Amino acid sequence: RTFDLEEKLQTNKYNANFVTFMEGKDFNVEYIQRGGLRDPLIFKNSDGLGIKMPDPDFTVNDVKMCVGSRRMVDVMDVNTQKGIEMTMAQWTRYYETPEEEREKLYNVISLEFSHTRLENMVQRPSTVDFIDWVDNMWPRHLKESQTESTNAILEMQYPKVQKYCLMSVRGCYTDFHVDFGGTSVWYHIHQGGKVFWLIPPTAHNLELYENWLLSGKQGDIFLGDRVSDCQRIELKQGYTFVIPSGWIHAVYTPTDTLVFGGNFLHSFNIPMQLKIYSIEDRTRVPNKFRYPFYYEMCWYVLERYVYCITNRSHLTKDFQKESLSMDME
Amino acid sequence: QVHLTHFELEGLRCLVDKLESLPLHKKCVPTGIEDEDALIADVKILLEELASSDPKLALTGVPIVQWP
Amino acid sequence: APATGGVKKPHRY
Ligand SMILES: O=C(O)CNC(=O)C(=O)O
Ligand code: NI
Repeated sequence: RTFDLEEKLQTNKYNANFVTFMEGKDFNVEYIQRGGLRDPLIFKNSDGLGIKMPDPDFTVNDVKMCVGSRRMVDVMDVNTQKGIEMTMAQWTRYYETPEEEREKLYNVISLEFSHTRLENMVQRPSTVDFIDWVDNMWPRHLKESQTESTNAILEMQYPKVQKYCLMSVRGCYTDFHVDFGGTSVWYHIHQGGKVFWLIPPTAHNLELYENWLLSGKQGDIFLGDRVSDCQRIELKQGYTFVIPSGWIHAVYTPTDTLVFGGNFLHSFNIPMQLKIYSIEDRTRVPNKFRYPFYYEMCWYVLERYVYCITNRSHLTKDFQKESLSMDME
Repeated sequence: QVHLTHFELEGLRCLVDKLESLPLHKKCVPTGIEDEDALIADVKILLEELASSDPKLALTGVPIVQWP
Repeated sequence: APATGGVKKPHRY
């Protein structure tokens, strides 16, 4: 890394205002229908969101006891933005090591904890449940069949991207990116705080973004300096953030922090979701960092729409019979 | 007779053109789908029929797609 | 060695 992170945290130059500050009672499906979820949103307060979080003093070791000491986890080497892997017990030990004793900066942003004890301790905002393609489009009996709590692709019965635990030590940086498949992101600061930089996905900015990835000077160019308008903004403890599809963002951690969030495709900015997928195609992103079963899910979205409106099914007889059985529960 | 949002209508036109024009090896037609082609065709008709949806009447506050 | 999917991570440097 060849740019000075501390000036990027100190400058006033990132003074765009893209974020709408909202009350939770107003974040509903009518709002989504009306606005296309195009705008980043901040809920300073969790009222009317329908969220559920763990005990306020929950710790990384608590997380590890719910997901298992031996669960393998993706960790990010901050310095290089490369990925490594260790067990949650090892991660927990790193995280409990004193600041001055930790040789390297490591971040976890990719612990998906569905089908573990932790999963029922966390609930997203309700409105997400009304629009997430996983819930509303994927054949239910497949989703329900999932037993594996890791992200082993071979055991995966649906796109396992709904509930993530992110655990970050003071000093963590995640460089500019767009979430996989153009997914939208909900993001809840349980303990600590985060600083975000936000760039809107105008055609131009997405062009710069892709060019920047293909150039590999990502440690050299702070992408926010390359664009007309960038907003830097702090999330405090108990805030909830929603990031629309395509939004290019980086994130710094000023204090040890615990965050629960997750990713979701929806029916209201499909064009963007496809744009982002195609950028991953072109820049050759490994499958593992992508949204599982992307096109498969898109096929099921089409089938649902035609079925819910016209009442003609394009599912197999067996799949139709599995859905009837669940309708009768 | 139902009203979608333009967000959706334009989304679903993008999706159908997309999926239709992938080759065999990239199409990823999932296990539960019977006849993709018959699905593509029905989508296109549906979009013709909904092209005239009213923007204010689409704001129902509940999604077109729900489980019963 | 099981292959994974849905790993959240930006590109490397
Ligand atoms: O918190 C971090 O370090 C990075 N998080 C994200 O980019 C995210 O969840 O979308
Ligand atoms: Ni992100």
